[PDB]
Amino acid sequence: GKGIKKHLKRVNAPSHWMLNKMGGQYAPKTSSGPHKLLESIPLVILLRNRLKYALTFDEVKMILIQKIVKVDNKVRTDCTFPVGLMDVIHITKSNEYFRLLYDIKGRFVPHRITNEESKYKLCKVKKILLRKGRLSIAVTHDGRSIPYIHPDVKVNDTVRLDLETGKVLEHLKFQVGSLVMVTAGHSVGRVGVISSIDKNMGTYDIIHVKDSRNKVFATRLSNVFVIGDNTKPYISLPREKGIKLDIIEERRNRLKA
Amino acid sequence: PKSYRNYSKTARNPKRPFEKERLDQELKLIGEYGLKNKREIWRVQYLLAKIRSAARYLLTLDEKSSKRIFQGEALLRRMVRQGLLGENEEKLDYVLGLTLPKLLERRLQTKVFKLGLAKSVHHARVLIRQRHIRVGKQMVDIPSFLVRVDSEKHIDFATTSPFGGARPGRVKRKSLKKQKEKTEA
Amino acid sequence: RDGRHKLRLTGGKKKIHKKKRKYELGRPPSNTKLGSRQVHVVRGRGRNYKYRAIKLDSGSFSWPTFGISKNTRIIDVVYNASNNELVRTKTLVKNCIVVIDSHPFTTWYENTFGTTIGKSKNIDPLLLEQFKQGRVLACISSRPGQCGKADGYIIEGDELLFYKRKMDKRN
RNA sequence: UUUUUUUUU
RNA sequence: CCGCCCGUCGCUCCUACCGAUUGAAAGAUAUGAUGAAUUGUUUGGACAAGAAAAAUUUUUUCUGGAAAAACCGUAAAUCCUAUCUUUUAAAGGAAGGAGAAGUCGUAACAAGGUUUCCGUAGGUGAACCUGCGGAAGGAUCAU
RNA sequence: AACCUGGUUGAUCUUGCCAGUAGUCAUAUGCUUGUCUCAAAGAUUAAGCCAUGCAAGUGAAAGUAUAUAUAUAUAUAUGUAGAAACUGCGAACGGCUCAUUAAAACAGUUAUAGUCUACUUGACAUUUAUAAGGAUAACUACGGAAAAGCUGUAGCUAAUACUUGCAUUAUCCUUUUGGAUAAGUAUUUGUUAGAAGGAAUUAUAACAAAGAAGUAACACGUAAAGUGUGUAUCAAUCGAGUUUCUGACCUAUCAGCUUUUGAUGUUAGGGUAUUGGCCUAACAUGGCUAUGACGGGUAACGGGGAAUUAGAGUUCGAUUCCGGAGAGGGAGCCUGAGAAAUAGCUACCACAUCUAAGGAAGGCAGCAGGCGCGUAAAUUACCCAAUUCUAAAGAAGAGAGGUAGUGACAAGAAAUAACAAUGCAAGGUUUGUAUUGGAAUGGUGGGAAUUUAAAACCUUCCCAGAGUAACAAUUGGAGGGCAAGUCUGGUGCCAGCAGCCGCGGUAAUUCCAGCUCCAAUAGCGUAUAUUAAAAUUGUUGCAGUUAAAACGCUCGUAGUUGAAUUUCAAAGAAUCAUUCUUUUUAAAAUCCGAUUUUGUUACUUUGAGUAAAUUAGAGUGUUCAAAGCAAACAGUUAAAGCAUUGUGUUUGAAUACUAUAGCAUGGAAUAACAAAAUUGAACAAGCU
RNA sequence: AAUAGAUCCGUAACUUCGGGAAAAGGAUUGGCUCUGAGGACAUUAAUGUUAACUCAGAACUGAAACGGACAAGGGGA
Repeated sequence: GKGIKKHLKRVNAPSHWMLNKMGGQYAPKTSSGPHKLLESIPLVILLRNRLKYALTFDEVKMILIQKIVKVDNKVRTDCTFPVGLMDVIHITKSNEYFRLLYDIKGRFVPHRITNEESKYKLCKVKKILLRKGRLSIAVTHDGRSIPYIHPDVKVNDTVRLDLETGKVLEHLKFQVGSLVMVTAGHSVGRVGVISSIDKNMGTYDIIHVKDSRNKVFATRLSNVFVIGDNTKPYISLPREKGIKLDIIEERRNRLKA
Repeated sequence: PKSYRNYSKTARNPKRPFEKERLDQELKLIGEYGLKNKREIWRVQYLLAKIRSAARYLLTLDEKSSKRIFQGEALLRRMVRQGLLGENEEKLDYVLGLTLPKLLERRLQTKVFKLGLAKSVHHARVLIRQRHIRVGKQMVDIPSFLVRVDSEKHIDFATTSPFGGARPGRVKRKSLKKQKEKTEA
Repeated sequence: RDGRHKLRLTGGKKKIHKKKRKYELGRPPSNTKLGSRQVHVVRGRGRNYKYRAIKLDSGSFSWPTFGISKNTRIIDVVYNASNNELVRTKTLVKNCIVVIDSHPFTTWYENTFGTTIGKSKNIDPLLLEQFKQGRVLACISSRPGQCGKADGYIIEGDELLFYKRKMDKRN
């Protein structure tokens, strides 16, 4: 048969997973869920190789069995569950909240987040659909189908999502002052306010994004994540603060200690 | 199935192996450095030729080039860490002109000879093979170890060596003298 | 079954490898006829049941001028756009020409407007003549092989004129 | 005007 | 130059080519024939379940349904003919090449004793000879 | 390291090849081998055959439990479990091999607005009820044969196996509130309107007809209401099938192919999940081709990748991962979401097992192992401990995978010594050189620690354990290329040696031996292939009078290559004397003295999509290195940082590459194409 | 004895290039219901009078057999 492959080779694992080459030849294939395998990572490596909480699959699973790991305040027991680009995960008894953000190099790193900001999660919508009764339901990048969205919300506008009530709070547009985050582009990891767009005739629309250091970089429209307006990032950024510090002048920063 | 542990080679065959000038120069080098065979004096030129080719590639780039100063500062930092030349030799042209003995001198089997300890380079080599040397907090007995600039200041005799405070002398000889002395007494 | 074992556009023949896979399938055809309304079901790929009809007598038929549809029963097939052997062996396709009883549509017309929404369409003398005769000509549009039911529409106008011109310089 | 030939290193 | 050398004819060995054999073999395509298994449809038609009556039995009706058969359809496999590809047998034939020296002749290298050579044609045991028309790579850069 | 040397001759210079030279993650083999780390390993040929054993199963809150066992107050209610079996999921993953394969597969690049999609997540739904019905296993009792993973009747019971079936919501009006109006989700047909995209016959809405499958007759129990399992529709997830464009080795002693038997397209229809000659019926004669079609060959799976590389290039790529194929060769089919599956079945062909002679059962190109083939390729071992998969998801499995055994495939480190004095040599009391005689270390034996699923190995510490450290290193030569012998004996054109040139008839520097030396070294020769050498395949970058080579000459198609010509320059700030930066200078539409677009393509500059491994490279002392992707920091036991008593911190896995083709992009130069007068224009006025 | 008439297709070695050749070798021809297509005469693009035997496809049907008798090559190396 040629059915769905139920294995993932270690060498074929995505680069940001960072799997040792000698630690076997199989990678934990993420189960079907809210996000794609390439742009999401499993709790296994999240808590074994990134959090360093566990050292083995068996101990990862016996941590997982207890309802102490919560994503969006929802307990999860799928061992290879795709967390996604942007989400809120919580560990209860030790009372910590991790928001999955990017890194300037372009990896996945959990970021410490308080309860208040954890209650404030953002989802980029993908498309809106009209159903029976002339009602519009919009699907986010998290595979989340939220019905009854604001009429002012557009296809590329992002919407504030509340975790408990599962409701929309406020929409953010794609304006020249819209602070965005490149999701899967070659310039992944750099935050920017966008400088302009170019509406091309039926091809991948590109946008030129302006950095804090006046660096202009072009990336596709299909892989951006509006994270707030020009006032401030609505999401607590990681230590690197979303500024792609250059490779040549990274070594001078690294060498002083 | 196949091992994923990458492996490579270090020594390259000199080709036309029967040239007298090159053979005699290699004999000069091995005599002055107290080596054991030709594999090391075939590997070393590969070592100082890899970064020489890197310098060749770097030179043709123009000035104020992002890759050029990047790789230049990286290679120069490695140069100063390994201590091939002093502070006065800083330029890429300066680090291009390297010879065999200067790369050789940073080997332990001659560094310990320069510091003393042994009265011959071969004596130093057999000592370090007999693991009577200490690099400082770390145990080393490989003569081809490349001492950096900062590793030189704490080179001393091995702590577990008999001359480093361990067992004074031959167990059999000491037992024999003590037993003959007690038998006489 | 499809997509191989065929010479290229240049005329050269592609020699066969990659022996036939299941997802190609290519199930055998069906010839729905007039008779007892019994059909089978065929398990399509991905658990998609298909209503396969091999014998049909009654279905739905729509008056397009009035935008209505009534359930009725077919009498016979009289023409198909495909080969005439099909209409000779009494088979139904999605572009066949069949005869439909005029009684239900006439009763609906009398109930709604009378006489022998958007009403008052003045109909046409030819269809009035066919109604007084009692049988009318209409064309099935639904696919009986897939959906398993024979649904059609009443054909009127210049296309009806063309159909009668080709039916009966004529025998 | 006619004149052929000369093992093996 | 008592230099070199050429061929016929001699002996040994090796290689390839032709080869009658309706050559054969092996496969691979196309034709025709037979055609196992089998999708679907139709005809069935062991009963297994229902509905009626008499107070253990029977007629009739409705589905589902196992054997079996027919029809297109997929098509294994076998044979006829044709074509293509790959090896091998083959009596024998005709070559080439290599071997340390063999016989006869003097062909070329000198104006090689008849300048050499080309194309063509004929003759001859062989190298070779001859005719026609060319070239100097000639033995002539020259009344 | 952008490299040459011997050989035509009496001697010389060329062409020219031969030979030498070095590399190969490229194979085999000969000699030899004290250590450690690391580890390819039946591809070549036989995708040949397989004995044997294993390789897919699954129950920890939660489907069904009078086989049965156990515990709480007393035959009463709960339990903990539980063989067999029914039910659910997986078994379509993984592993092996490369036969087929030549615009096919593959690779990059597109679409699916032409489709399907298990588990999961997120939203969510329409036409007897204090809970409905049969239908069966295991089991009981009789057997059959030699048997299958074989099987009959009688009886029974369950389930989340199978099948029936029990409110209410929305809309319009006087206008919180009362009346009236109506009730189909997907899917199909006919008639209309019509947040997004790039274009809808889109979403969706209205009417007229049909219309499945459900909206829980099921199981456990968390806040000091919950969960499991199951279900209609939509979206993503894990994918898959089709699909645009660009790319392939040799061959013309393959020039015309395809088209009744679909070839090229139209119409209509069947079939598929969907488009489609996929197929059928009719219609038309079309489609490809020297830009190499159609054929033929490949000892051709393709790809990133490997070797050699100054740059060009040449050769290889079965094989660590991706994509395709196969499970002896075809063909067919059920099940299942997913197979034309093959440790699933069916039939033939070729093999082959038991046999009471009736009949059954099979595919090691899975892991070990045997036979056959062959120059050539390991153990019929242990473990799920590491990674990962399956399940009813902790405790069970996995010849996946790991570990170990064999293993001079390769690769990395590294033993076979060092030290003081005489004797000698060299030299002005300095270096080497046969004696003594002691320190020091491994190899080795054992014991222990650590280590490991267990064991083994390494490392760590302690005992015996080196003077000919008897605890001993060989391979091939010593005429030239190419270092080491006219050194010594034996043989004497025989033996032999010799990659090439050559040596061998007594003085053999080339044979056979000894000493010595030479090259490498636990490695060194031999054979074949391949790369550079080779500027002897030449685009860079060959040669053609005489060495090989200008067609006998001319015409001429394809191909290649093609005169010039259309917009100049001036002015200003900054490094050292220069260089560098900025503005405009005609016409046409745009803005009330000023607001700004004016070919296509090649080409060229930038970007986004550029899988990993591999490549160069960062940083990082595995005793260095082959490595690998760590680790570092004060801490005989506390200080800082922060938290309103404790809480460790910093970090790395970046970078360029991912065709040449595609997308967007600035573009003045160079190339082409078009508009450019047997006339074609533009402006103004009137006419339609 | 074996087909042998006719239509459609196909036809090798060899060759004197003319042939071999009816090479070899195939299918069909039964029946009736059918259908269609292909000349001369007249009217201000068309409608009326009047004479053929050559093809083709859908049927079913008959005892799956048919140039039905007569009439007629056996081929190949």
